[PDB]
Amino acid sequence: LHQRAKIPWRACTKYLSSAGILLLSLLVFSQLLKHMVLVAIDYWLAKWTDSALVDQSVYAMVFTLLCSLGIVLCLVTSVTVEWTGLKVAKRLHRSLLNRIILAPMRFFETTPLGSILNRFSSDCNTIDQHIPSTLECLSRSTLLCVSALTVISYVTPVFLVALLPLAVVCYFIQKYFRVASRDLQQLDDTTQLPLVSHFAETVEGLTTIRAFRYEARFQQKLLEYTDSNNIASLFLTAANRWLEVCMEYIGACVVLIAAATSISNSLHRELSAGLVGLGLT
Amino acid sequence: YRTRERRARFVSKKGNCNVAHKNIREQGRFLQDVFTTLVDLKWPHTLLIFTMSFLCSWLLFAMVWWLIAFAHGDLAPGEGTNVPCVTSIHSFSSAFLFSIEVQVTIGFGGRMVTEECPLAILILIVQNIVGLMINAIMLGCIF
Amino acid sequence: ERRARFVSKKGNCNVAHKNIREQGRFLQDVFTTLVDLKWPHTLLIFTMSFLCSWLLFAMVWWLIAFAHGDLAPGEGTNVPCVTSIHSFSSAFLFSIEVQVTIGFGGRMVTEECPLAILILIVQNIVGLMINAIMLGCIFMKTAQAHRRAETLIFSKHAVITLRHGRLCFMLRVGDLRKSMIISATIHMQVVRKTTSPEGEVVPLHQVDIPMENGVGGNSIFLVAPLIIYHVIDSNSPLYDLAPSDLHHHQDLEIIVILEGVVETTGITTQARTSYLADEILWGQRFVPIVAEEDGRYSVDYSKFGNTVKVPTPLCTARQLDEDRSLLDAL
Amino acid sequence: MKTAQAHRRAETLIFSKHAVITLRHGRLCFMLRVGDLRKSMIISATIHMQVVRKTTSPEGEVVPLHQVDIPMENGVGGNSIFLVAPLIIYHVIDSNSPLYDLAPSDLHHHQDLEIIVILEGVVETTGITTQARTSYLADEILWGQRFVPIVAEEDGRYSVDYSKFGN
Amino acid sequence: MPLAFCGTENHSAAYRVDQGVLNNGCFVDALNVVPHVFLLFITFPILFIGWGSQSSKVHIHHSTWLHFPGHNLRWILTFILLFVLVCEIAEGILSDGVTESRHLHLYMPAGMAFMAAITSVVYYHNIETSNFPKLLIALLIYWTLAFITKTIKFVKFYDHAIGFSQLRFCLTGLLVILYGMLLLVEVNVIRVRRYIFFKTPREVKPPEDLQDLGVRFLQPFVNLLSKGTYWWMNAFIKTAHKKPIDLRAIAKLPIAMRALTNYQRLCVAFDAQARKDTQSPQGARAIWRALCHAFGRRLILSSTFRILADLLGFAGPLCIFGIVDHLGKENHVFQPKTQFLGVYFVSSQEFLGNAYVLAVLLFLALLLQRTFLQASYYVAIETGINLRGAIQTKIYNKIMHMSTSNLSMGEMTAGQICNLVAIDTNQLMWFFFLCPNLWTMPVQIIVGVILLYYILGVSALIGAAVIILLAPVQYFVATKLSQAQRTTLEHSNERLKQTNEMLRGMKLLKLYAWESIFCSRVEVTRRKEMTSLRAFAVYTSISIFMNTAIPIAAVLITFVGHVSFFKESDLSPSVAFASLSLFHILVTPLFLLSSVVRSTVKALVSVQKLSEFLSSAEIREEQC
Ligand SMILES: Nc1ncnc2c1ncn2[C@@H]1O[C@H](COP(=O)(O)OP(=O)(O)OP(=O)(O)O)[C@@H](O)[C@H]1O
Ligand SMILES: Nc1ncnc2c1ncn2[C@@H]1O[C@H](COP(=O)(O)OP(=O)(O)OP(=O)(O)O)[C@@H](O)[C@H]1O
Repeated sequence: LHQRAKIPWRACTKYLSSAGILLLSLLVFSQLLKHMVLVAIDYWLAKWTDSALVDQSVYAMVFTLLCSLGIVLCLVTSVTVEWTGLKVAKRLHRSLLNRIILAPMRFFETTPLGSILNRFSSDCNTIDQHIPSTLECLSRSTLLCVSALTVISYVTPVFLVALLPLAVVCYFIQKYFRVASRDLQQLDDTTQLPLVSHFAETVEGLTTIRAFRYEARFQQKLLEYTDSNNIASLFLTAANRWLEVCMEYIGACVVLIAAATSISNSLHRELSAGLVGLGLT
Repeated sequence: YRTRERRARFVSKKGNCNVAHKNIREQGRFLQDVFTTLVDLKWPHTLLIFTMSFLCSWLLFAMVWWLIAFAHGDLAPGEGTNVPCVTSIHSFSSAFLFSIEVQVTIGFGGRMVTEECPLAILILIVQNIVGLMINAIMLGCIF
Repeated sequence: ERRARFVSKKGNCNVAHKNIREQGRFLQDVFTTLVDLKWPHTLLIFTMSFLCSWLLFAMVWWLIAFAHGDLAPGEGTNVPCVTSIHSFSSAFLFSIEVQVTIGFGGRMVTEECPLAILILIVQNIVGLMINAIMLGCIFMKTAQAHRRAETLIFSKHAVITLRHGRLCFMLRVGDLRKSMIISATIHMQVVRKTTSPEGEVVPLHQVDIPMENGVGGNSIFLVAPLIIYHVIDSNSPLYDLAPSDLHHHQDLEIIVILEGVVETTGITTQARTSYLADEILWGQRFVPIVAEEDGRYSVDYSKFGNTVKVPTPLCTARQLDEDRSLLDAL
Repeated sequence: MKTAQAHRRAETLIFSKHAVITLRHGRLCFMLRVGDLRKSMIISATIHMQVVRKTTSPEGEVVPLHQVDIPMENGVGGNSIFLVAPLIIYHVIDSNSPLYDLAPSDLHHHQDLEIIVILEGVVETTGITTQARTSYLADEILWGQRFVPIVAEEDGRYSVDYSKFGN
Repeated sequence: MPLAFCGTENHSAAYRVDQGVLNNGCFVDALNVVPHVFLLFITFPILFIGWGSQSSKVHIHHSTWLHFPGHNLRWILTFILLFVLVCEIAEGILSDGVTESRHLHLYMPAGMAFMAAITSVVYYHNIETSNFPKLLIALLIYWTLAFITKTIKFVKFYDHAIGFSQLRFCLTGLLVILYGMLLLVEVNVIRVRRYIFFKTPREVKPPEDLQDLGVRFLQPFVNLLSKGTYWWMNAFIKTAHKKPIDLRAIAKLPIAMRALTNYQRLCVAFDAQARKDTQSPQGARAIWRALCHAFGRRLILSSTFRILADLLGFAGPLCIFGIVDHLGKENHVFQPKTQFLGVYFVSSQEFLGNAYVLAVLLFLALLLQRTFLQASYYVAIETGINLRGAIQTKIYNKIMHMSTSNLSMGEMTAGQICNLVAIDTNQLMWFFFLCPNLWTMPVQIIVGVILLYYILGVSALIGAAVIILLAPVQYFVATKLSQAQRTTLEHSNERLKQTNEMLRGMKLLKLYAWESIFCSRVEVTRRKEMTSLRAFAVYTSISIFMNTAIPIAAVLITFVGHVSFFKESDLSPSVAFASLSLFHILVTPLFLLSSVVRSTVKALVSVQKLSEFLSSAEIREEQC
């Protein structure tokens, strides 16, 4: 139960109490607005190519506006996420500094004194330097999937009949992976901390180890320390490879299903091969 | 929590020895005792093997009867100038039904075995011997 | 030269029966012999029994139609004895149909000839009898359990070592399958060309060996590999096995015979192995094999026959009684 | 059930024509040879020996055929025997044996004595338990004769010369 | 109008068997169905006994295996065979659409083969896990029987002069080779296992590393399909849901990936290097040549998969171009039309003109590309982990043999040698991850550029140049990103080391009421820290913009430029939407090749730094 934690409660604490509402909304507003244009530019290209294949007109200025809207929105979304990520990072650190200073000494004596340090160096680093980057790519990843799935569904409405059976399998792959990926990544980090310390202590006391003629054992410890580090990383790589193969046969099954229905709907409902291309690319 | 997880049992309260073997270097002796294995299987599995062992036998010789009558040339939908190798074989459906009749010994007699096909007489011998041998082996497993 | 084995490592007694004053007892037990045959060999007897039976009555049906005048070319005025018999090939096909009971019916048995009615009676009685014979033999072949003994496993070489002071000829026997051998039993025998004070010479004397069971019996419960040891007391024939004479050309052999009814079929089986003189390692123990899992045990059959070195006296068990007695007296 | 009959398998279990009484390990025993002719085994064979002789209790009981069992002098006490080669089945005449007062003088024909020997055991082929039964009247117990050795090692294996089975 | 196996057309005259049965174009098709129904009915009872028993089989709980000689050559042929059988199905269903009858003999013989081929590898695998080669006779008969019947069909095509111009002649000819090669694989099993006829079988035992109960990363030894799809991980992933993953679950790593095993190979690579070549120093080139010897044979395999996955990646744009172009034609009444008997054999160009054919071939190509590509990552990664494993040992083995001189140990403190394992080794380890990229990303871009020129023309190259022209600026952005990152990295440590003193003497800092004074030092240091982080946040914000706005800019310039400057075509969905996929395919290597170069630049420093440290002062007189 402790390991099973999707952690949607931690996201709310970050955004509501540290980011704001003006900056948070413009982050969400820009993301939906940016990918709405990204669909439109592809969609408008299909209509342009399909109709211009000899009312109607030359699409020599409208396509520029959609691209110009898309290019500018990329700058807006990129700046807003990073600017907001800066605001959360800086003001959260001030809150933590104003708390530990205004805190009783009983907690400091009781605490391992590394719990405060870790939540000050390791945790503040990930919040400051990674969330502003991971959040931007996380939203763009899930919005591109939403953007892609919506266009495929619109081109071929018969696809979403099979999407629900396919999405459920996607959920279970996206379910069991996180349970293992967290555990492997925790096993990835906690196994390399003893390795670097072991190197440091051998350099600290090199004279003593050779004196006892204990270097035979310490090398065997290194092989035990290194092998545990590698086997934790090998499983992490396999887990990523297990996800990536499975989440690409699902994507391949989509391509065949989308292509099959789109071609048939281009022969009977007369899709006119325009939306078929968008259904494939 | 591993301190108070469970205490391994030697045999459960209802037999069912709670011991799991490892590194079994099997050399096929798992399946070499086929007739012991077939009995060990649960009844619903036995029904599937009972069904498959007979459906496959009927259908293996269905392809034989269909092909023999194909090669003989009495499959052609025309006047019966020749004497058919096995009468009334018109389609593979008739070839399948005739395979049921021979092996299960129903013998309706609409699809007879003619004397004018020395190859078909051999298969009628083979199907009966395989049909008798499958039955006796399957009866023994059931008993 | 070579040293013979009384029974090989997989049973298969290497004894040659010679000068058998055979009274035909080999063939009197046809039903027992038929089961002892290999499966490919059984099919030949299975096939040739039916194929001859159809062909024996193929000649009868053809002769009956020949004598009755049925196979005379032309649509004769007479009613055919058996309809549509116009060749021995037709007679062969009709022979198959009656005995197998296919009964297509293009070749009926008419009511005209009474001889064919008798032959139709004879062929059915023969068909039911032969089929009943073949069913029984195949049922006992399907109930064979000699291949179950192939899954009963013994360690490659046994050991003699220390256990609770005394000296015991330890061993290991394992069961690979998951089914049980109900009411297991272990008999160990020492085979040596033993002479007697009276002057007799026994070429291969089999002396039974106690199994050192808790209740002084033979019953064992085989679920995980066990150690079948024999405490070498004053009466044990191995009381004078020194480690020096454990070499190859030593007239010594331990037969181990494991018996018990297979739970699946109910057929009793035997598993037999023999440990020669060179297949006994003094002063070695068997590695711990049964580990514990989260909620079950675990048998590492990779370590089934692995033996480690263990300190022990290199003196005979007879000298262990004398050494203990002198120490106790002192 | 007629096919699984083992009455013809008991015929291939062989007993010598006459048993003998000789000395063994400083004692007096009643020896016998039992042989199996077929290559298959009889699983879990067990052999019982009984003395059938009209024995009267001192209180006045008259038992026309009193069957008193006899120990097999096995190394473990139990009666189980592993029969592949012909085996000398010998009963040691202890202070308890009913044969404790037998001499060559009273071993003639019209002697009220009989030794029954019963060999049980299941067939390793059909799984059917069988029985081989023989009797040895007094005259058929040759006092003071030993059985010849029958097993001689061949080039690589053993060999039982069945031609000298009852010699 | 019932279902007729042969042609029901011409008053059902296709069953006539004059002039030999083998000359009946349908009967030879019938002869090719028996070898498959024979196996489909021989193994189904055999497999179902196992599957029913597998429901209650416990020996397979931790059982071992032994892949038969030719396990890899069996699966690679089977997948090739499965692919070609799909092509025959596609042709068979393609030809019969013109006739009034079904003509089931065109594809059902192949449709039965595809089922038989799948079982032939399920049946083979069940005989591989249970080391019982004797059952391979049924498999051996199938390959002998299928090869003979198919060859008779192939030669009979040549008698009627079918010719290679017909696709069915090509696929039938191909099937003879695949069936023949699969036949030789089964015979080669008998040669090495020696189980049918030879008196003394040369049995093979499972490998010792597999026999361990403490080995649970069974990737190195599984069937070739599970080496690609990582199927064996399924049980471990499910176990993670109930039992949390600790060092108990992650068991001892296999022999091939053990640090001691890798260290032996690295020393042998060094020892052979100093034996074949008599070179006094151990420089950067000495190490670089050492690693290639010890890990090239796996690095090449990773490159081979990546090169093939890169080429198969462009099958998407070609299928998109092919599918839509066929749909850009109003005339669908026209159909493949050429005859030899009346079966209407279809040709090559007509086969790849049908829209449904290309979608299926796209589906098959996607499975290969996305499986080769993933297998390319694992081979590259596993080699990288082993390179780290064999270099940490070599560095640690150098720690034992180094002297403690004040000129030596007074210079390289423990921090200097700690960063060597953490920073210097990881950037070298991460280089072996991305090594396949620099050999192939130029290929994928060049192949992308070569065929993007053909798709749209010149305007695609003009637009794609913007991607290429703005990439060097992106290298400048990434470099300027890291420079601002070290400023924060150095400043965070200074503030974190400053507060470490604050949090260490807190009692004296709280009983003396110094908390207010000391906190202001942290805030002031943070402000000097936060300006640096703001610069880093700027460059990572600009990095995203160039990452995502350039592809839109590439398309915007390409399509408007095509209409305005070129106007050479109408930009049909066949051409326009084929190019959109190419831009998506090319952007990922184009805008990530900067990182591959940067890692290679960093890796050159790491090996240079590692080689400088590895030849420092040693504890002499040890050998004497
Ligand atoms: N894991 C196992 N699975 C099945 N049988 C086993 C296993 N381990 C041992 N045996 C059986 O035990 C006997 C030999 O065991 P032991 O380990 O002492 O010798 P070994 O050198 O492994 O034998 P061999 O070379 O004959 O296989 C043989 O009958 C062998 O089949
Ligand atoms: N070599 C043998 N082969 C088969 N059966 C044998 C053999 N030797 C003995 N028997 C069986 O054992 C019985 C007793 O054998 P024994 O040698 O003691 O007497 P015998 O005088 O040879 O036998 P008989 O004259 O009754 O045949 C024989 O009657 C016979 O049934």
